[PDB]
Amino acid sequence: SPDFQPIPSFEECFPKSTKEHKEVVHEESGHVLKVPFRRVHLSGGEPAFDNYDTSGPQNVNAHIGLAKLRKEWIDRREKLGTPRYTQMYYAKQGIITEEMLYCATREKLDPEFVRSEVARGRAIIPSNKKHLELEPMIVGRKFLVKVNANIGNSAVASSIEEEVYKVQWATMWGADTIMDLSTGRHIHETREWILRNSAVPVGTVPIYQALEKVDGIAENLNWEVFRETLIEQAEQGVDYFTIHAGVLLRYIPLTAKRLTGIVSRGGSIHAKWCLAYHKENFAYEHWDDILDICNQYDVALSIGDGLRPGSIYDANDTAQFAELLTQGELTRRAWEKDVQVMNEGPGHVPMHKIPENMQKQLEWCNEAPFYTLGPLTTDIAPGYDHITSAIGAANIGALGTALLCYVTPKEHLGLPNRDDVKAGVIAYKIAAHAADLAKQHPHAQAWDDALSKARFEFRWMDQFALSLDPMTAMSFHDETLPADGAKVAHFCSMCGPKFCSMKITEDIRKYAE
Amino acid sequence: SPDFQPIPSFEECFPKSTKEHKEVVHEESGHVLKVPFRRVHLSGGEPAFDNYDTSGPQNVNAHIGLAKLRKEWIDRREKLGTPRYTQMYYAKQGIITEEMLYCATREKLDPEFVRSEVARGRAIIPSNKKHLELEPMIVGRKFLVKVNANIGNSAVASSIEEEVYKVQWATMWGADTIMDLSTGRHIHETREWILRNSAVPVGTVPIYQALEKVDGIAENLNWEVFRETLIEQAEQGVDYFTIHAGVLLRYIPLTAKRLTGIVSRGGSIHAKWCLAYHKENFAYEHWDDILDICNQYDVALSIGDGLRPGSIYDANDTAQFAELLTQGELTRRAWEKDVQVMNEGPGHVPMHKIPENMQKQLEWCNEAPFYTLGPLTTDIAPGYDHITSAIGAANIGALGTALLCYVTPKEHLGLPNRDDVKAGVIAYKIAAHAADLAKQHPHAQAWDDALSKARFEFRWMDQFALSLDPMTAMSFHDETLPADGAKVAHFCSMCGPKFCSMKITEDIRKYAE
Ligand SMILES: Nc1ncnc2c1ncn2[C@@H]1O[C@H](CSCC[C@H](N)C(=O)O)[C@@H](O)[C@H]1O
Ligand SMILES: Nc1ncnc2c1ncn2[C@@H]1O[C@H](CSCC[C@H](N)C(=O)O)[C@@H](O)[C@H]1O
Ligand SMILES: O=P(O)(O)OC[C@H]1O[C@@H](n2ccnc2)[C@H](O)[C@@H]1O
Ligand SMILES: O=P(O)(O)OC[C@H]1O[C@@H](n2ccnc2)[C@H](O)[C@@H]1O
Ligand code: SF4
Ligand code: SF4
Ligand SMILES: [Cl-]
Ligand SMILES: [Cl-]
Ligand SMILES: [Zn+2]
Ligand SMILES: [Zn+2]
Repeated sequence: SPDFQPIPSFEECFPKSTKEHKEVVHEESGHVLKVPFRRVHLSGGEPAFDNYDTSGPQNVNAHIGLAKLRKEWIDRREKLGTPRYTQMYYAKQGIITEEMLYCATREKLDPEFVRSEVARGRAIIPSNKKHLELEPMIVGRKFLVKVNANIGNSAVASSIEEEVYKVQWATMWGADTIMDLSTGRHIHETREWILRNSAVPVGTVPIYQALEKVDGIAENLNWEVFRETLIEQAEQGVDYFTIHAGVLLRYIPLTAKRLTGIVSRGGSIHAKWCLAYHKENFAYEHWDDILDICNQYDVALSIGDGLRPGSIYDANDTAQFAELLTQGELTRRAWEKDVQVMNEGPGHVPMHKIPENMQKQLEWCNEAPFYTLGPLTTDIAPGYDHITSAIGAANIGALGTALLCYVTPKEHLGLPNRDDVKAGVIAYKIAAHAADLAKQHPHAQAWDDALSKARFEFRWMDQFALSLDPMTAMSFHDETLPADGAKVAHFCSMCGPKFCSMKITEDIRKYAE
Repeated sequence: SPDFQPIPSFEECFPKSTKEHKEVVHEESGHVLKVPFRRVHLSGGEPAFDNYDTSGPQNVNAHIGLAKLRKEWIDRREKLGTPRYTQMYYAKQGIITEEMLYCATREKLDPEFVRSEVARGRAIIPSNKKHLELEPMIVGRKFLVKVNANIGNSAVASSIEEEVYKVQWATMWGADTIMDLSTGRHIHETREWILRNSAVPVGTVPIYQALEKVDGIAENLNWEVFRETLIEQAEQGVDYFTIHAGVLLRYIPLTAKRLTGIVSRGGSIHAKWCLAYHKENFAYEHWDDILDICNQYDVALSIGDGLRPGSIYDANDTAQFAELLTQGELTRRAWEKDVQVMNEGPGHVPMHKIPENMQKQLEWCNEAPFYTLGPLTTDIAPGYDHITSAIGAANIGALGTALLCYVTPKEHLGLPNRDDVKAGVIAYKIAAHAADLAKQHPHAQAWDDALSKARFEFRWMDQFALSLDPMTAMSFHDETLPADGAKVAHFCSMCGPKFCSMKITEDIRKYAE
């Protein structure tokens, strides 16, 4: 029994907000779905503003875990009987599942549209039938751009208590998925506590634990070890697996002249094994067997980019695109077995090289959802790689990337702590939303408009309440003007009362009456 | 005599770096120029890495001020005699000045190319002949993307001591220009201390002090008051003036349906005056008289964007582009009198609307340098507008914007302090450099490559030394691994020794021998 400690409350993080749920009925089953959202309560006759909410159920004892909200859905489908358990299988049969309706409601889009996007491979709903605690969400270019937060220990740092805190904290600030990338002690146990306490999808990179199972000797990996690890993780409820099946033996020499070589953790492990034996990647060789596992649980496959560029110098090189071509082949093969797929992308990429990345992925991978690590647009600022990569992530998101893997201020430096997790999630929520606006995604600008209206009207508390991080905005304002009266003042300390342009506009318009 | 206190030393901010100067001779005059740069001293047989340096002369008593390095240049040109004193006038005569050669050396480009860019109006060298302390720099699309830091007091906050600290601090971290936007007490005096202690160009918005001269009553402004303010500021050495001469009477009603109205400080002041009298903007009316002042000192004109959008809702609206059209007219008129010009741009602009901004400016303003405030790509994150705008600034910089006005974490909330100044400069140096890479600017990637080589080779101290903010990178790494031995370890706490991909690549390549 770990010594779990609670994260700050929803109310402390989001003053004037309440957690709400929209109730809808899944017509085929009669199941009632409670789809979460938040409501920001405003002043001055403004209607309350409703926003997305990933924070999940609050104040739940981590020793007990979250309610198993999906239980009746899974039980009913098992009793009906089915050859495959994936959302893509159901979508292709013409079935709108509870998960699809839940996502449609959450996205304010039609359930049939969700079904269509899943059936055609252009969106995924990562939702292992063993992750009963999950509040379903959808990843795809036609939907809100989503953010992943990476957490997990290393052999050098952290603990079970701290990782559970970090999952709850990441989702509080807007993480849409998390991955447990633990490479230290207690891998299985850490992940069990996380899954039972995570309302968002949980991904892993199974080769990390496989390498642990063989005591860090990559040469002792093989398909059988890996297969056992896949089953173990699937049984716990992992919703998606990153698998570097595109790191082919013949692609490894393409990296010999790179400045930063192979920077992918899983990719480097596969490359070492391949070179040791001069054999083809065992995950590639056994792709069909991996698909058979995924079909029984609905584990989505996130096809890794083990040959992603780790420096600006290496961006968009032959190695990177050789792997992308193979990811497309693997994607099409997975779809033949109705397995949900997304593709992992770069990396360190300068801005002028970003469009080529999207163009090639959309074509070669038949519009499967893309999932990028940034990209970082420059190598010059370790300590600020949440900013160097927010630029790339926003750009590639605007071009169609569906899931943005965050990058924290600790990238290239060390394991992120709870503060770094928050900073990364905030930076990535900015990038994702900026991308939603650039895509003219329906109703995305309503958020900006509500905050800007509060800004123009000097409804300061409303402005703070509507923001991504209300207490930061409020505290920053109060550093110079802390008095209650200033929360209704028609200026702040930047310009002062006589130089505030919005107050001058106010008088300008008043005189125009 | 203010109680000036020193900023942290160059050595504390940039370990392993030295300040250096490249000596070149201005052939026409025989004047010897000492053009600053920094040198980062590296290990492992790497050559030292030379980078740009805006920090200026160090450890100089602010009561005494910087050396008047340009004195002999100005004195010689006065003795030769000239009708106009601007770099554009000299460039059009076919003269390569000390300023042009200094900039060429600093940019590693040909002096004739600098002259050509200035003569054609596509670059400016803001360099008032009364700012003798200035180390010349150039702003233009063909050059490194530059960053401006805004400082100054308000009626509500700050002091002379703190503003001088902030100028030295901003330039330490990479600010290429600063503006003294003081709207409180001691405007003249604050600016005098800043100019005498600033090695970078100093800009102002003269209407702010003009409004102060009439006790905050905009209706008591007029050309004469404004003219007196221009002369006062020019005499001190201000290198450029933001003047909102494109805020025309007939454009003001175009803002009536805006969500956030007129958010420009100077623009709102001009609009109030125009509406009060139903008269044309006096700065527009007296444009020719402003040009006559600028020609005697070489003050560059930064044509304001008083109708810039202050919310995503207002982006790229009729008001904004009406003003842009007028900025082009004003630009061409200024060039007829050989006055150097840049144009100010937005603002709050979603990413998909950024290209239109650049396309219109390049055409309508005949490729004059563009100077943007961001743009902010979303309104949702006050407290993090250095990040929301770094995205926009990088994008618009990649498309050709020459000067990026920073935005600090205090934007929309209060007056930035010294910490916020650093944060804004860092974010903007990232955006500017990312833009340099996207433009494939010569030798820009050498910086990224040097840091990435140090990263791959586990030369940790070199990696930190090469970064934008060495002590942040070092401290962050040391939070988990503080021991000296870890500075040569082939891993960090993110992956640990057995999962470090670069170490695995290392072994992979070693085995390949
Ligand atoms: N335990 C953990 N917690 C948080 N992020 C992790 C993590 N383990 C791995 N990651 C993420 O996975 C990455 C792989 S290790 C280094 C990756 C390299 N910088 C690159 O460009 O790809 C880390 O940088 C981090 O982004
Ligand atoms: N004294 C000062 N110190 C630092 N920045 C200042 C400043 N005075 C003005 N500024 C800058 O000038 C801006 C004008 S006031 C508000 C501008 C508004 N947010 C907009 O979108 O245009 C400030 O937001 C800040 O960016
Ligand atoms: O094992 P590697 O380094 O490839 O993966 C590290 C992390 O990076 C994420 N990622 C995303 C895109 N490319 C990589 C991936 O999902 C996992 O979270
Ligand atoms: O008076 P206004 O608000 O226009 O200008 C505020 C600041 O913003 C800068 N700016 C840059 C582009 N548009 C505006 C301008 O140079 C000055 O630093
Ligand atoms: S004083 Fe300036 S920064 Fe503050 S609310 Fe008014 S316009 Fe915005
Ligand atoms: S351990 Fe991981 S994060 Fe640290 S240097 Fe190695 S690859 Fe980079
Ligand atoms: Cl690294
Ligand atoms: Cl504001
Ligand atoms: Zn990296
Ligand atoms: Zn603004």
